[PDB]
Amino acid sequence: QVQLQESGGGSVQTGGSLTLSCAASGYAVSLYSMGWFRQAPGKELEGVAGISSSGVDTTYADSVKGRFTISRDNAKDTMYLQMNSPKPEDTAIYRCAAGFGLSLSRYTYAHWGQGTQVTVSSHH
Amino acid sequence: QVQLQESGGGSVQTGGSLTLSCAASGYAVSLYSMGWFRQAPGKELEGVAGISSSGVDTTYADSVKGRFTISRDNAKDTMYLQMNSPKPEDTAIYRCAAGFGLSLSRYTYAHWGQGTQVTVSSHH
Amino acid sequence: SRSESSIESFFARGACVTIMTVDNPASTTNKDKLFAVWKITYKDTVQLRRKLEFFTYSRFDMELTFVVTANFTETNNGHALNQVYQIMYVPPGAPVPEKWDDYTWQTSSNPSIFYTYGTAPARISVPYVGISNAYSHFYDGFSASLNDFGILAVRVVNDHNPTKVTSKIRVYLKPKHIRVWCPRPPRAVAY
Amino acid sequence: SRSESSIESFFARGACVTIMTVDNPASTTNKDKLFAVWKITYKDTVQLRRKLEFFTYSRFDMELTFVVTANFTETNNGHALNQVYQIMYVPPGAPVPEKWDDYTWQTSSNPSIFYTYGTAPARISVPYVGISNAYSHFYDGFSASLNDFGILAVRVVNDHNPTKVTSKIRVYLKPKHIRVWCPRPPRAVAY
Amino acid sequence: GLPVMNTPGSNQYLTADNFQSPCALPEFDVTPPIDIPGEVKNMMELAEIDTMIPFDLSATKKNTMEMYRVRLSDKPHTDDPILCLSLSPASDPRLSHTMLGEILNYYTHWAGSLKFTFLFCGSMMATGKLLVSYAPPGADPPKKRKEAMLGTHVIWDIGLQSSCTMVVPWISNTTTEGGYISVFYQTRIVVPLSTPREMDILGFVSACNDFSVRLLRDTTH
Amino acid sequence: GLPVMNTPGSNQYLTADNFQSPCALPEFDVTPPIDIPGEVKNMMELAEIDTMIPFDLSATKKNTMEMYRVRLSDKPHTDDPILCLSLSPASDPRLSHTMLGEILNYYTHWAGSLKFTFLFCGSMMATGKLLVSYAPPGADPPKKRKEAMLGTHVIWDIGLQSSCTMVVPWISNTTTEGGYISVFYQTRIVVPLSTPREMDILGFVSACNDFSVRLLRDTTH
Amino acid sequence: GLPVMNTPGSNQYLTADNFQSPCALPEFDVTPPIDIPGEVKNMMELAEIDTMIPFDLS
Amino acid sequence: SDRVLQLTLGNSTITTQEAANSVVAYGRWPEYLRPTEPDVAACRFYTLDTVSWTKESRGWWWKLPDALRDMGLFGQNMYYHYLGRSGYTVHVQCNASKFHQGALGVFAVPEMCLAGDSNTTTMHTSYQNANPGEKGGTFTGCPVDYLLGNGTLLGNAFVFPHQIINLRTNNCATLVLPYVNSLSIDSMVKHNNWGIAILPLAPLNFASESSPEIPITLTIAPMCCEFNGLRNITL
Repeated sequence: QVQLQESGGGSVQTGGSLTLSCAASGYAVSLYSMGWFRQAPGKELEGVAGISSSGVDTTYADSVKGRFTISRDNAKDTMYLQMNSPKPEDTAIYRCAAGFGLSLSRYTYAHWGQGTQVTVSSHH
Repeated sequence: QVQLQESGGGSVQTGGSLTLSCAASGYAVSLYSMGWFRQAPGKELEGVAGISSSGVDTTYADSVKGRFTISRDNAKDTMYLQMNSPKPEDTAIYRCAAGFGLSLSRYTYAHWGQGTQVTVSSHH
Repeated sequence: SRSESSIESFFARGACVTIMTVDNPASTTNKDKLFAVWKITYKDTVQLRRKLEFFTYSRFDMELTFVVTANFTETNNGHALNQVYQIMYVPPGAPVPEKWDDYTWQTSSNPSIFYTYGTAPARISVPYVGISNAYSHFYDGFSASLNDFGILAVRVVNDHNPTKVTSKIRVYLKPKHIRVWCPRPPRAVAY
Repeated sequence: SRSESSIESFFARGACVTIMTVDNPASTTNKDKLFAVWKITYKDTVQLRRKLEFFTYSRFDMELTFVVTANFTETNNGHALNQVYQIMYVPPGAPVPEKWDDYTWQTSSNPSIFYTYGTAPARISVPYVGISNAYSHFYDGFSASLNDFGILAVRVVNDHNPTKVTSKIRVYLKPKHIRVWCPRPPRAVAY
Repeated sequence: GLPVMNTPGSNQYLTADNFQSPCALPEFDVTPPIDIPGEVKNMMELAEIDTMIPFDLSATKKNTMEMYRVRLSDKPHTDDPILCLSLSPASDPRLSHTMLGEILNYYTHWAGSLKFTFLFCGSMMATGKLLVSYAPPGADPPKKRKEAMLGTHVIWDIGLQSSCTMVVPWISNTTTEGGYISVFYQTRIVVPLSTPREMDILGFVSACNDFSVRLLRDTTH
Repeated sequence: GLPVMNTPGSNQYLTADNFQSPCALPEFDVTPPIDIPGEVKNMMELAEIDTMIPFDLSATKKNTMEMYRVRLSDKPHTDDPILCLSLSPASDPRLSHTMLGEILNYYTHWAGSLKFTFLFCGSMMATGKLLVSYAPPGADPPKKRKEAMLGTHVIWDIGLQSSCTMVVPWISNTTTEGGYISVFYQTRIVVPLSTPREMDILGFVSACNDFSVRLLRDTTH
Repeated sequence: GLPVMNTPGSNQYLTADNFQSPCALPEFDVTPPIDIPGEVKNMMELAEIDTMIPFDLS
Repeated sequence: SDRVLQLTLGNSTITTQEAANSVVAYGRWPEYLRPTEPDVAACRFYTLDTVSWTKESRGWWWKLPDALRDMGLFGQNMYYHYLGRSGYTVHVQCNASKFHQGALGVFAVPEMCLAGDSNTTTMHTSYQNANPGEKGGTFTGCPVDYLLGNGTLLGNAFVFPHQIINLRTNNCATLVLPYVNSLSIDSMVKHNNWGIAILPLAPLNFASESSPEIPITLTIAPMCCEFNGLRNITL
């Protein structure tokens, strides 16, 4: 089994570049495609970013394209969710395990990771 | 099994008298006939000499008759290949195990010995 | 083509239900005292339990196999003659024994089997001894107290030996000729 | 006149396939720990292997005989009561055991046989358990990983004894009712 | 006595043997059975029963009532399927938890055919056309509508019925890759007047007559 | 119980016994077979298949492609045969390595008949007559053409066909002396115009219907 | 298994017994016999043959 | 032999030798599995790379269906179907004169594996090296020639069905190989059924100076091919 372990999340000044990781504790890491789902406090975990089975496709949400980045490591399992310029809405809980798709969690790669809370805090 | 072990080979002044031996590590040494095959560097191992099943027949190649000699020891297994007056062409690799024939290696006594290199060197 | 898949082969297995321990001490040890008593249930184990639990009702001829291995507990060069173990099958509702001494231990009713160690394991069968027409793995309401197939009792038949020999009764059950009514979704997790 | 020469008598022999070793130590020795595990293959041996290898495809009912001899390793006058060895036949694709402790060791599925030392050797049979119609001694291409008839598992059933008893499981296989397709020239040398 | 000879196998207990054994209670009053409805012969019968596949196992949606509610949400015509599903009935989390799938945990080999049934959980007034697809083994998930559409697909009209059934043909186990089942917005959802723009769907997989099993294993702890 | 009496042989394992044994998997789904072509009943069938005898096992020619190429070389009418062969199918290196011969390693006794087949591996334009001979046991190798010719011999014309077959009659094993098979230049090789004066030949031995075996032994290391 | 009962004589080897025994070589090529003249059935046949009595043992 | 006839499997044109002896593998004919059946579309002669038989040559070898992977229609079904089975009519012709001398050996090895006594691990060779397409592979004096490239003394390579293209006889090889394997249908992509190898039995010798070597030809026709499950039509 590939058991995914999420890393890379927390507080950043709105407009940074946070790279978020997710180690695959299983052989078929080369499985399917990949992805990153965020869920605001009580709101749904919408499909933010996605990479391919190989680590070639680049698929983002309407908000996050242009800045957000995804890159799965072939050799070292983990996919990199680089939130170039994080914002107040990017203050959501992040999850991983999306092989076979993007868009919705109403599918993808069921066996999901736990969670990591990103808090985009810029005001001092 | 008769396993043949070849002895008697090496360097001699062109025009000597080298006796070459071949011990039969098996009972039926009295087997069949016998023989000595020489092979030049990359060239074929042509039938030089041969003695009978008893140790009576005397069969030689066109070059080697008149000088070369073969004698199988009944009592002490080994056949004696006496190259009376060795020459520059007698600078070939010698082998043994020819019971049932002479002429060609395209037959005889299949279970063949290893090899011994005779180098007829007379110039100083 | 569907065969091995059928009920008569879904349970046609010899699965352990319990592991009971006895001893033959010359010393006074009333804890693991000679006798072993265990309530005949499937409830203790895991494997066999979930299997049955796929259904709500059942009928099965209940066979049991008792392999018995022993050994000498104390690090001594002491010896012991081959032994015997009376296995008392107790049909539901009877007096349950304590002290390996009591009248019950002579039964005159309860089927019991004497076994001599170092041979082909112990074996018996109890047909559908249901107080109803079926064995309800579940029962909703108030009288939990399951069905009760009885209790198994084993002791060392031979007298007290200077060298204390500890044994084990591995009990297996093959529910031959099993029948089931109305299935439930099986138990998701563990017990 | 051609008889004994036929297939049903070319393999009608009981040839060893493997020799596995177990022990019953009171001490902590996790290396040769109680359990013995071996991948059911013909591949280990020589004699039986070349024989089959005359062909490219096969079907055979797979019987196995387990003669078990023991002894006391340490130069001591110590003793041991007769023992039992559970032989677990494991059908291809199941959880393979480690620590003689685990759930798998209770199986409720896998056929296992308990044997009491100093008697007529252990014996069972597994019919053509091929995932295909034949057992390909050779298979060209990519999925080497042969066919897998499963794995054999044996342990000492009896508990820890002050005197450590080491045993051996000599496994033999008679491929009764064997059938073969398309022959190859046999392997000239050794493996 | 009659000359007899003891052969190897004597005195050894076979866990899955078939021998006659002595009865503990001779002449016991065995209560006879009654026709309690619920008599089964095999396990496969249980597998040819529809089962709500818990598709949505997202962080929150995994292990609560939403695992079954695959929402038809207000998004664009992003051809990455409404639902994706890997046909690994025991080796796929969504299929391994099914009635069918649980039984598939009790063998090593399963073979035959399966069938997907969809219940449209939207208004009588709501309509649209969806597309159910199955690309048999080898083929990869068909990422764009077209790709799935090109092969075996079923166009399912909402505004005509709530019940969609597409049977899956030939497959086989060793518990490593199979087929895929997918749902696509053929058209999109037509909402009449002021009706909740996000309704759901319910999927039920069940085995086919031809579906059976071989080599009995387990797992318990 | 029925009076029974235990006799000697009880509790003893016979390596080559024939007893019924208890089955580990009751009711298992045995996959049925298919007609894969290549169904054999016996080993002898394999032996009645032609096999290229590796005649030439000279120092270099032993264990390379030349072991099979018995060259027809430019020499004189030296009556010591073109090829010599001892009929010791298992006790002769050239015959012990054959398909037939390998099987002869798996018994102690073999008996019946064998057959030699020769393929002339020379030009269509090339001709000549060769002589295949077999002096049955007792007789020694016939050293001069005449000696072999006097007995059972076959004159084989090259310029007429490439296929020569001479069957060997009655023989028997205990694995110490048998027969001999020989090839002789009846005539010599006729070369047309400027054609390579040294071409070859290929020999194939195969068993006869009457050939069978007895007493099963082995060898492995 | 069928109820059976072991009686005295079990496990004991009778030098002049008559029991069936397992065969070491299943399906072996038993060479069949030939009519070699000299076939006897009994020993007495040999005794109804004249024999020169060695009377004089001085 | 004269009177040679052409067979046209719709698209393909033959013009054989004539007929002069053909070989059936274990006297069996390819028949249907008792699916996608292309018939004439993928049951029509395809010609592989004609190779050069030279004095120096060790031999050649091809895998089935591997070679015919890049073959039009047959190759499509092959790539577009997960499950699949078939048969093959191997036709190896080699034309020379009455001034050439040699003997060709064409063998049909079901599951023709190559090298490595590392039974422990087979396949080892890479996926690309195990599947050399239409272009074919060659033995080396690693497919060790006299060991059938597989550790087994070639003198026995005659176990498998075969014909000997003896120059001075028939200038053709005609081998029919019905489907062999434990499975009823198979992953054509991943698994190779047959192994057509062609090694020299007698060397190539030509009179004076002529053709410094000659050419051998492999055109084979699939026999009753079928497949299961039409996957994504990837173009």
